[PDB]
Parts: sequence; structure tokens; C-alpha cells
Amino acid sequence: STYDAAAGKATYDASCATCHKTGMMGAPKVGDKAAWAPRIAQGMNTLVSKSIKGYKGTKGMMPAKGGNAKLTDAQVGNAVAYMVGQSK
Ligand code: HEB
Ligand code: NA
Repeated sequence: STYDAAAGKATYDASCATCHKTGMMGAPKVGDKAAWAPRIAQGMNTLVSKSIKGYKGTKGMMPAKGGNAKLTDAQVGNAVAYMVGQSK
């Protein structure tokens, strides 16, 4: 159901920050407002779907579930909620 960005921080820290804290190899850096603005406009459904499925965009490779197949979709989406909430 509804996103839990606070619970999402645990997943973000363990599984996502490794690329997104500094923005390595094209990953949009958490807190980078210009990088995130058009991504946020896609809405959460699309952000979370692309995060669970993986994709390659103009910046680099976003691996499915951050590369950790042991994550649930709920955990991944909660981590996205955390990232978006910190990037406005
Ligand atoms: C290896 C490294 C890495 C990692 C680990 C990650 C991990 C992650 N991630 Fe990432 N990403 C990335 C890399 C990455 N990543 C990149 C590079 C990108 C960009 C792509 C393009 O091009 O755009 C992204 C992107 C991204 C996004 C955006 C989308 C759109 O715009 O549509 C999101 C939301 C995310 C989330 C995430 C999460 C939640 C996680 C954990 C689970 N990602
Ligand atoms: Na929607």
C-alpha cells in the first residue's frame, strides 16, 4: 500500500546509496534537485516500476531492485520514496 519513506531509509542505506549517495556513473544523486526534478514528474508509480524492473537511460544503468533480488518491491518503493523526499 502507501509508501513508508522512513522504513525505506534502511533499504536505501544498504542497497542504493552505494550509487546514489555520490551519484556515481550517472546515478542521480540524492539531494540533486536539477537531476531529480523531471524524474519526480514521472510520478512514483513509474519511478518504482523502473527501479524494480531495471533500465538503461541517458545517464547509465539502473539495475533491477538495485541489483539485489532479495529486496521486496515494497522495500524498493519505500527506498524510492525516501530518495524523492530528500531530492526536492
Ligand atoms: C549500480 C548503481 C546503482 C544502484 C545500486 C542503484 C540502486 C537503487 N536505485 Fe538507481 N540508478 C542508477 C544506478 C544505481 N541505482 C543509475 C545509473 C540511474 C540513472 C539511469 C538513467 O540513465 O536515467 C538510476 C536511476 C534511479 C531512479 C530514477 C528512475 C527514473 O528517473 O525513472 C530511481 C528512482 C532509482 C532508485 C534506486 C533504488 C531504490 C535503489 C536501491 C534499491 N534509481
Ligand atoms: Na500514479
